[PDB]
Amino acid sequence: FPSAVTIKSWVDKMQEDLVTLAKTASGVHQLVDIYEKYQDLYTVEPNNARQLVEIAARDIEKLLSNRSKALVRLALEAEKVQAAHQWREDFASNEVVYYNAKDDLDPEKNDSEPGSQRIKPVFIDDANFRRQVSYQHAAVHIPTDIYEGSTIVLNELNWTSALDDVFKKNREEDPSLLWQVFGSATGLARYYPASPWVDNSRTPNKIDLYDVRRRPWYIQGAASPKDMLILVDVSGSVSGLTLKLIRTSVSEMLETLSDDDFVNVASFNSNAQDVSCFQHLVQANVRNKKVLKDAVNNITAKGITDYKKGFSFAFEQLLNYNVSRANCNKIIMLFTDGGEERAQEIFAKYNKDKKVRVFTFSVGQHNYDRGPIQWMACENKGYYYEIPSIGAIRINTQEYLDVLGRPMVLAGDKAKQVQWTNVYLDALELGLVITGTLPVFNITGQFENKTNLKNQLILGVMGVDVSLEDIKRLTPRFTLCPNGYYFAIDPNGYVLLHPNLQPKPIGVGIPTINLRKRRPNVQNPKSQEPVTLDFLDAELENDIKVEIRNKMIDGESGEKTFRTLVKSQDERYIDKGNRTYTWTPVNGTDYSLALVLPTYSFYYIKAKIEETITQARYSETLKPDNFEESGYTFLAPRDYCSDLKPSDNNTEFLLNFNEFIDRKTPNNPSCNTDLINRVLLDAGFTNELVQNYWSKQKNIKGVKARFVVTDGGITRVYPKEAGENWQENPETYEDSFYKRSLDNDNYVFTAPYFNKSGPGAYESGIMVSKAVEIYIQGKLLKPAVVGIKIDVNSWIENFTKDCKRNSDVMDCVILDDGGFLLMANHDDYTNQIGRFFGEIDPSLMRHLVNISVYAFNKSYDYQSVCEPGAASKQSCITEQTQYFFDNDSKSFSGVLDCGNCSRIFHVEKLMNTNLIFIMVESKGTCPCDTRLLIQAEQTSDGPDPCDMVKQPRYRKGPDVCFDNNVLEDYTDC
Amino acid sequence: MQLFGGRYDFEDTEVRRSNFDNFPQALISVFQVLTGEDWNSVMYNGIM
Repeated sequence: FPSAVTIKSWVDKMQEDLVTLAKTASGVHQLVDIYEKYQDLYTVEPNNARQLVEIAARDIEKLLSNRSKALVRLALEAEKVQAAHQWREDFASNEVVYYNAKDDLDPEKNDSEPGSQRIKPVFIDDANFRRQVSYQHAAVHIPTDIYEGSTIVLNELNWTSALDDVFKKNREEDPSLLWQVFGSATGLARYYPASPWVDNSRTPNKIDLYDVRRRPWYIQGAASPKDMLILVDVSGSVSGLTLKLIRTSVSEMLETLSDDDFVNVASFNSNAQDVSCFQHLVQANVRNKKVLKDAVNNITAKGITDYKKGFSFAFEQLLNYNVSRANCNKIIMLFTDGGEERAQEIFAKYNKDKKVRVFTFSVGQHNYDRGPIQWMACENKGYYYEIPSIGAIRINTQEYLDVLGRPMVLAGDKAKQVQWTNVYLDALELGLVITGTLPVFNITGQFENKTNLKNQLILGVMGVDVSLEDIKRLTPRFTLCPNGYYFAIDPNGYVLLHPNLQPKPIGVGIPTINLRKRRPNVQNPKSQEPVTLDFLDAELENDIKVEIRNKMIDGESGEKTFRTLVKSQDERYIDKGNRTYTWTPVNGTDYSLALVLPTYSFYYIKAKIEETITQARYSETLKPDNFEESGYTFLAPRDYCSDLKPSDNNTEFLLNFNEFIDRKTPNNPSCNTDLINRVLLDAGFTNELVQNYWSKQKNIKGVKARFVVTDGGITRVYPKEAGENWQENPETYEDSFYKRSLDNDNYVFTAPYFNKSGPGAYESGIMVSKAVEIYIQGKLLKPAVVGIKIDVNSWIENFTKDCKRNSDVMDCVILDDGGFLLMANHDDYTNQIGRFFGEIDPSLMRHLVNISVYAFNKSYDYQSVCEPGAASKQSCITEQTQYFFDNDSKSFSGVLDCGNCSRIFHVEKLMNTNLIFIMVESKGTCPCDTRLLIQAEQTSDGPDPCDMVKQPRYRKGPDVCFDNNVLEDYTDC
Repeated sequence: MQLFGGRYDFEDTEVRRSNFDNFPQALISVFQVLTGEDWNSVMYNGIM
């Protein structure tokens, strides 16, 4: 076995070959030179990380204030118009003309139902709604199992006909409004602009199970947060059908709880106890609700009924105040069938002052006594509901809100405040939207003040949607680096804006579906959960990021510069970079906006090519017929100008960009001149690099291709024949290698993929990148990244010439920081290249992790798609893993033992690159095996939820909430 | 009423009116079994 000095010499030779090749044949220093030789075509403007956050916060506050003024008008008009309704009862001659959505739109239907008349719309196509839209009237959606022509809905269709004027006026004022919707307390929804519903009743093969009274925005605008305590009766009498109904009823009741409500499901049968591993009130988010649902479905009925112990348990759990609670609406929902004890003494001793409402549900069909349950409901400011079938479950477990809104309507104009909801997916297929809600009160004699009979309930809830694209256009991110961004969080932890929040719904637990018990065409329903991705689950958690989080939740300004390890775009690597967070509150609403700007990103290049000659000349260097002179050229599909639309068929986009710069000169008084000037400038620079330097040496020893990516969007590969082997995204802000090589200060080797269907191994070659670093006025700048694609075979040759090929005494392999194979010495390893080293040689990799040359950081990706097990895809959590160098040492030697044998190894890290070379005794000599140590997404289930409520994260609930009014009635049950 | 009283704790939703829950219903079910009408449906419920 060689000594340390000869191994170090081998490594020095290899590194002096690799660095010299990837430095000369790429053009780092040449581009650095030409980026300063001109130094007049552009200027260096600072990035004041404080002012950007304040400007973006003011613009977001202005947008939300506009969307609030668009709401108060609708509220005023709705109250005024319904105040003067006449309550007709015969619509045979005074028909209601309206456009019922989700109906067959053939021009031959002629429905003519008994009482009303449909409208046929024109339905032009539009943008800002990737669908067909008619701005002339307002559509209407009525739940499928509600008659469209009953008297209770024919009036809500007649008096809401005066909203369309305010809809039209709101949109005429701010032309950029999305859906405006009025969802009334009778299911009837009325939105504008009209659009055919995404799901007709039976025109597709699926049905439409939608109901406005269960949406997040409605439930949040119709009542203040609550502390619910579901209380199941699991005694022997509830066995059979009524228990099957109680399970579904609890599971549909939990579905009406936002993230600001707290819930716990106790049970009682001669002995009261909790039903899961929670023991107190939890926060009723996605995972907690999921655990409670999965724990309810396991209960069985046996024993004697005792209401006193159950109600003692409930009132005790509602008197904790050690845990974090919403602490607004203490209520309890008793799910039973009927007994003989009304338990007057417990109510007398626990809530003698009527502080905790008691809603009582009598489920199933039976011949028991529903007297005491009705009495409990009537006495404790509650209500009594009867659920005799699966049909009556949706409309009964959602009506208790009409009782929690009494102390809100009895408050007046102090209860009308806009209230934005969580991030969810629009029902009309518009992506991720937030909705602002504002209730609407019933006033039918506010003058005479004598009604107060139906005037204890609200009419409905108004709403206007704000898409998360309108917000991402107020935080423009095309003057930062690929590593700086904006992000804004709730006063609940959850994120509202992040480069890591995606349109898929967040998952909970491993998915499991049973095909053997699924009819073919029955339309098993879907979900209505919001996309609630916490802040500390979209990044890697430090002990400093928790400080920043809990510090900007409660509306504080400030900044902090620290040293955190960031994760790469492709979740395979992990960097170690400096960052400077700089947060602030959005003064109007309750959001906090921050901005992650790395060092080296406090200055940017502003293009100043005012001469039209240079602009034109540079613009002549992007036509597809000129590639043979300047190499294959791409272009980031940004919003350069409101005419040309991003295509993703990048050659077509380049054609359209060329043909648009052709017609109108770059003066562009109605167009984004900054991005276009920057793109022309960097195109000129890259073309000067290709012409002056790359074009001298047409081919080199092993360089399969040399690429240049830059900000602005231009990315050029020299050999056009090689351009067809460039799988990377054309936008230079999602190129993983770009960001990585920006963070590091040395040539970054990017391992290829393994066994992915696409030619990368011997058709593209190993990848190498390095960031251009210039100094204009003593200030750092990283405006471009240049690279190389080394060919694998010539590298094998250069590598071998006692590491002889296909040897049987030792193996000599090369990895990068991340543990991926790049150059082997057996021709059985180096045919599977780019594969995880610990997946072929497990024991040695495990020892390398053990002696602390590598280090990992497991995480969770709460938005993934997996294939379910039996116990096309489903939402799932996938545990990830990423390895990286931690120690700064250069050489690690030693010996690993695994029984009856021992192997020797020596590893050495190359200088100014992220490669490691390890030489070890072959596996053919030592029979060894521990386990495949795989680095890949694993469909996971954790973390354990009921070992996390014991120590929850910080949270600032809503300080304003309405309950316990004195002039209430509660004479109903 | 002793044997099948309250033992129709079936988890499904089919209605079984001829059960033995209380005394009048037991009398009705016994009369129905006596007159020999549909008595083979009151036996399968008692079996399952």
